[PDB]
Amino acid sequence: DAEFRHDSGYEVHHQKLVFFAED
Ligand SMILES: [Cu+2]
Repeated sequence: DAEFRHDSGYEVHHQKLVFFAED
């Protein structure tokens, strides 16, 4: 996501924590 821990570009692609991407 863009909010929980890192970055901006995606509601998925959660590379900082990898486990949740619930879109
Ligand atoms: Cu993310």
